[PDB]
Amino acid sequence: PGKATGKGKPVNNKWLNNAGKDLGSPVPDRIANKLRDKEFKSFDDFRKKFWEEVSKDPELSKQFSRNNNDRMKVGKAPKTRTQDVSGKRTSFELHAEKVYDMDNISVVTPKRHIDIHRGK
Amino acid sequence: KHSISDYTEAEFLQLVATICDADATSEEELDKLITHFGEMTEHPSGSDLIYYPEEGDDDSPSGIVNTVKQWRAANGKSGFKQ
Ligand SMILES: [Zn+2]
Repeated sequence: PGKATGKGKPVNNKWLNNAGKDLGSPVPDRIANKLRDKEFKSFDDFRKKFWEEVSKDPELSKQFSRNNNDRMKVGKAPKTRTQDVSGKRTSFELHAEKVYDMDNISVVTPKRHIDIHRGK
Repeated sequence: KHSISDYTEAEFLQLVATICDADATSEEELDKLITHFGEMTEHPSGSDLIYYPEEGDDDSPSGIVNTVKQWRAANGKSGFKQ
């Protein structure tokens, strides 16, 4: 029964441009605001609700295409570009740096999620 | 489902609109679909045509179909059945 805590961070209008490097892109503060009034059932329930809220924020929703907002409305992560694709991993990933502290969660591309857990 | 030319436009459309509906398909499905659609289209863009459509490019199902069909033609590859 899962709860989320954390502040997140203020973000720009190219939220996921950094998702390729380091630990990625942060949970945005306004999203965090909403997620902390919720209850979850798994990190999976957390993930789906995370995408949901993204779809609804004026200032984030604007950065995704229609077909992407369409996924995120039912809790699926946005598809990456094809060039950031790896294997059968085609959408953006949450990475946990360790009940859900959103100040240690972030958003990465697949190939960066890869490198992160193989120590590069 | 062997080439774009095994397909009627109407047939391809239904396929595209399906890809484009997110509660239509489990994620492993969509995956198969999306991979088919790049094979069918031989478009260099692939599924950026679906999710990173360029500025002012009609991204409805028909809008995609259309684009495929206009590119495919100025390249002159094969088109749809009938
Ligand atoms: Zn991870």
